[PDB]
Amino acid sequence: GSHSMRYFFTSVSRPGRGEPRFIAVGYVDDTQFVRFDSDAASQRMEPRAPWIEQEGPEYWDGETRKVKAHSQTHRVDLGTLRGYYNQSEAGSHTVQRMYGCDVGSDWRFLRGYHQYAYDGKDYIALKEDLRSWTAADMAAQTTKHKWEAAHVAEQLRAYLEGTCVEWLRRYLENGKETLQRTDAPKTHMTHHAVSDHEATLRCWALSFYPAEITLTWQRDGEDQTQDTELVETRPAGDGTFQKWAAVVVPSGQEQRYTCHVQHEGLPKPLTLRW
Amino acid sequence: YLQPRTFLL
Amino acid sequence: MIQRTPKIQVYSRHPAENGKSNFLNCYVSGFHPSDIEVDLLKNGERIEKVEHSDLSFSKDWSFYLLYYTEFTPTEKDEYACRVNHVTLSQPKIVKWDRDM
Repeated sequence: GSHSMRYFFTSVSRPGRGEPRFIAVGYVDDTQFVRFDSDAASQRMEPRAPWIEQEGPEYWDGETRKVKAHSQTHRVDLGTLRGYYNQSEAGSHTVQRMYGCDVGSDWRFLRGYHQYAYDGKDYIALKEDLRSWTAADMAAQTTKHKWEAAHVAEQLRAYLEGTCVEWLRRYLENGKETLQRTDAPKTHMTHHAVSDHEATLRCWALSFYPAEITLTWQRDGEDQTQDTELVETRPAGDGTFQKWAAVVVPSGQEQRYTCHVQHEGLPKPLTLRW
Repeated sequence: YLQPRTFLL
Repeated sequence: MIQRTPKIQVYSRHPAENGKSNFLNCYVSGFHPSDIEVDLLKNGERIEKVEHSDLSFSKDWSFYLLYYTEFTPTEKDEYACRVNHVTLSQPKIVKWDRDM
């Protein structure tokens, strides 16, 4: 299937209680592999997946140097943004950054991302062409102007199309047992009376990887989109995911209902009956 | 593998 | 400033079986800002040894965290997740239901 590498950066100002918090996490697909936390003892990029632990000291030293440089940039950025919006030093503010690359099933570049939010709102984004910038207000236009003058987009493009794809391929190869695995959903159905005239059918998908899944109920072969309780896909905490979908079935009508499960690990979609 | 260069807002 | 209310799901890693070791999870998602208080409760009392995931966020910039602890379910023990956030008038308590 397709694959992604993403980095997620959270920078939070703490006006009274010392330096801004900085958290960095890196993911390949749905698997976290690294973290940095400004408040932690190590002050190092740390491994969070077994397969990256085998990268040697040059790797860890280089990722530590870069994550600290990122951290320092974000520390300045909180001050710059305050200035741009004429905000006081009183309030806590949040800067978020995300960047990375998508490859298709051929492991060739599909798309790149490099984008920011301030206080939960889009600030500036590199557009899909990787040549131009989406700025929604005059603050972001000021960032855009400086970055167009310094040819930032060209430097980001070379990373997103080159380095990002090369390292994602290296990770997919080195972490093959973890990252290229497909865990097909383990499925079950439960039935629970709610009154004397209706019952809940709940269709479960457990222990699957990756997270992408489609879980749908049909009545007489008609999708129940509007009449299905569907929970958000959730982590089990062992690197697998869970989901369920539930329908309220009036008395005697259980046999009208089918649960349909689609996942990369299912050669054929499942149809499940009570 | 992080971006080796950072750019101020 | 933007303030988004946490979605909460409380659930076990494995299908619950009485007397079999497991993990109790409280997954909080869709919230902003990132400041949030999450406790796992056993029969109404705070569980001491609770871990959480590293702070991350979704495409729409909303944060998510997994809080988790080792537990062995029994017939009678009641578990819950208690969440506080700037978006809530009072702490939200979501009871664990072994079939949700």
